Order: sequence, then C-alpha cells, then structure tokens
Amino acid sequence: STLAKIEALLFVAGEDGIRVRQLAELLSLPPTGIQQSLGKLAQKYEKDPDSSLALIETSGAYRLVTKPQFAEILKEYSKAPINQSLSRAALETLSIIAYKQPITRIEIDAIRGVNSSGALAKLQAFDLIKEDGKKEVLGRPNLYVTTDYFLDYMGINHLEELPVID
Amino acid sequence: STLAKIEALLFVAGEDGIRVRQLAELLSLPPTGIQQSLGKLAQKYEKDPDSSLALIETSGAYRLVTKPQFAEILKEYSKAPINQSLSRAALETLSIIAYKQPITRIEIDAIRGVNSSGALAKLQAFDLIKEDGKKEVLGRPNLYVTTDYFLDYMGINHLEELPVIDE
Amino acid sequence: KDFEGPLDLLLHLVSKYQMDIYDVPITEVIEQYLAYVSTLQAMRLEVTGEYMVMASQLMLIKSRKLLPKVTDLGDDLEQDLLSQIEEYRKFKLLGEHLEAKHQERAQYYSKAPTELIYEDAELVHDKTTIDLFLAFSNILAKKKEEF
Repeated sequence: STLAKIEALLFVAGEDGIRVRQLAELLSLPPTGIQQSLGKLAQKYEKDPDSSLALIETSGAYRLVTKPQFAEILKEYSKAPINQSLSRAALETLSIIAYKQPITRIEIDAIRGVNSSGALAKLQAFDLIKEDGKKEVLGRPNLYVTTDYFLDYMGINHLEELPVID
Repeated sequence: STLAKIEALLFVAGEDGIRVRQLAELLSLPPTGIQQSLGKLAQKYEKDPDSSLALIETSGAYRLVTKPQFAEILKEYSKAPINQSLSRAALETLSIIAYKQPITRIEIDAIRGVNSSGALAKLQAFDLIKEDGKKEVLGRPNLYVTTDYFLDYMGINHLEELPVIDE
Repeated sequence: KDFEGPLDLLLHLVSKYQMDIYDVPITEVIEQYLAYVSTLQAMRLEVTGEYMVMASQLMLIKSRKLLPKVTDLGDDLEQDLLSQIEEYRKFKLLGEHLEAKHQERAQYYSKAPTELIYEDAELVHDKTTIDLFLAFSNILAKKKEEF
C-alpha cells in the first residue's frame, strides 16, 4: 500500500519526521497525492480504537506520534526533551527572542530586567534558539533567533502561527 | 484499549524494546494477559496490508519493526544525501566514546539517557569504533573504543589532538 | 522573595491598583518598593543582587520629580520605567501562552529515528573535530543544566 509505505518511512524517521516533498521523491507520486494518503492514514488511526498512533505536522514535516491520551502512561516511561516543560525564566527569555527576533543578549536582559546569560545557554543547549546574524557595535554583538526545532516544540509550522498580543 | 496501550509503549521504547514483565507492571495487568495481548497485537499488523509494521521478540524484548516487504523503499531513504552523514545520535555517541573510551554500551546509554545500541551499530559499520575487551564486572559487557580510521576521518593523528574538556 | 527580577516585582505592585496601565499611581508605588528593599534587608540582605541597581533608578525619580518645571528629564526618567514594566508584562504573559501551547505538543510522544545500516552506503567526512566537540559538550549541558 501507499498508506503502508508512508507509515513505514514515517516510522523510521520518528521524532525527526519527514517532509511531503521528500516523501514524493521516494514513492514517486505528486506532492498533492501524498497529502491525500496522509489524510486517509491519520484517519485510519483515528478510527482504530486499537491504535495508539496519530499523524502530526510541525515545522513543515509530518511526524508519526502517539495519540494524546496515552500521554499519562508514557509520561512515566519517556520524558524525552520535547515533553519536558521549561523554567519560567527560559520560557520568558524564549518568548522575547521568539518575537523581538533577531535580538541580542543585552537587549533581552534590558527588556527582561535581569541577566539572561543563564537562559540563553539552556535554550541554546536545547537547540531551541541559535545565533545567526551579527551586530555592528563597539562590541561585535551576536544576534539570537529560533531554530526549526522551535516550531516543532511549539507544534506549529510557521513562525507567524504564534499567539498574538491582543 | 489495552492493545493501543501496549503499542504506544512498544512504540516509544524504540529499538532496544520492552519486557513483558515490565509492560505488566506499567499497565497493571497479569503478565499472563499482556502475553496473549502481544500475541493478538502481532497478528493485527499481520492481518492488515496497510500496516507497515510487524511485531517481534528479541531475547525477551518485544519491539516494533517494519515488515520486510519495505526493505527496498527504506534502503533508498538511507541514500538521500542527509542520511549519508552521521545522525544527531550517532555523533553524540561517537563523541562520548572518543572522550570516555573504554566505555560500555550500558554506560554510553546512561549518558545519552536513551538507549543507543543502534547508533553504536552504525559507528561499527563505518569502522569508527571497535570492541576492545570486556569490562571486568558481572556480565562482562563489551568495551567500545575509537579506531585508527576514526582519527583519519576526523582529520587528526592522535586522540590527544581532540579539544580538551573539563567541567 | 522568589520573583523573576525587579521588573517582575513592579508588575506585582503596579498590579494592585487594578484600573488601566499606569494612571498616575507612580509616586506611590515607588515607595512600596524601597519598603521591601530596606525592611527586608534589615535582617536578610543576601539576594539583593540586581534589584539594588534598581533602587538607584528610583532614587533619581523620587528626587528629580521634586524640582519644579525648569524635553524634561524628571519625567522621561519615569515614563520609561512604565514602558519597562508594561513591555515586561506583555512578555510575562506571552510567556505563559507558550508554556501553554507547548503543553499540547508535549502530549504527543515519538520514537528515536531508527539508525539504518547499509553495506554500499559510504561515509561522508562532512564532520570535524569542532563538530565532535560541541556534540559531546552539548549532551553535557542539557542534562547537567537540570536536576
């Protein structure tokens, strides 16, 4: 089956997921057709009461995961970094970068009121944020942004999909 | 659904797998049923031509795998440029050896927290690491070490050229 | 005494007055701050650290606001302390809306990518001593930066 082929791959990738585009260059089908199967699949799982899986699309990739219910169970067994929550400091520091992006360490500290050195590291250690641009000042500052992992961690595909200040 | 419950666990365990006596413990069910349950769960995949996975047992460890009728489609994926280079895990593993060698599988797992026999598997295929004895403990587990080729590959000529590290 | 910085504390005091954002309750709030700054430091003066440097910014405000109307600084060095507290709130909140949107994502679990191994497959030397370094270094960070 094509459903079987998708699942197979999607399974092998696991947490890393796969992109519709790359799924076509492997099955030899039109990117528009995968979309269709991928829906039939996620639906096959939905109905099946004996299935624990679910299709999910974050950071523009489709990933094979577990239906939300089993979280209570698995929470004991897994505890992989993506399911671990974050410290209020990192959470807030992350927010600032997320939006005021690209930004600098001092700018964050300014906005945040205190030193962010500790958060920048933790967040960077988790591949959530990464340093991209550079700054033209009497100090050669570094600019911080967000990685693709940030989308995934947030469960969205595009940055714009973030809540909005209302 | 208990079949669903088992599958989720079997699924997240990844490669190393899971124990019947352990499934029972987590799900609060006599090992007797978990046992029969895995029997049926295995046939469900077998019966369906749309499921790409069949369940297997390796020395008491139950783990999920893809049905052989997909070996070709997967082999291709493993040729895409991306996967032609060490994964995020294979590299993590490779480094841990480089700096802590001699080290055992169990010990490497304990640093990445997650099982990683599969990464260790690829590094041995690329002659980056090799077995070099067995730790003199109960069970006498294998000791892993980087190889001659490792140096080459890394563009170095002695393990001492590796960037120092002290926390 | 466990607040995420000075700005965080202001948002607590400024809060009390309900109503709109500021609405001239400054001169008042400022006092309350030093209150906790001096009374709490009477016995336990250990976690001052940054808050201290804030006490300073206030002094000037209380002070320079006394002098009559001579681009006024007695004011700007006030309206700015407001903007700081406002923008902080905005993120203190946007911060919560992330720890919430994250939770949903965390309800889903997956498996480590199966490390496939194939004969013909040949090694690409796209990795270097730098890579292998950050690699082991990271794993060190992640876990160590936790309890």
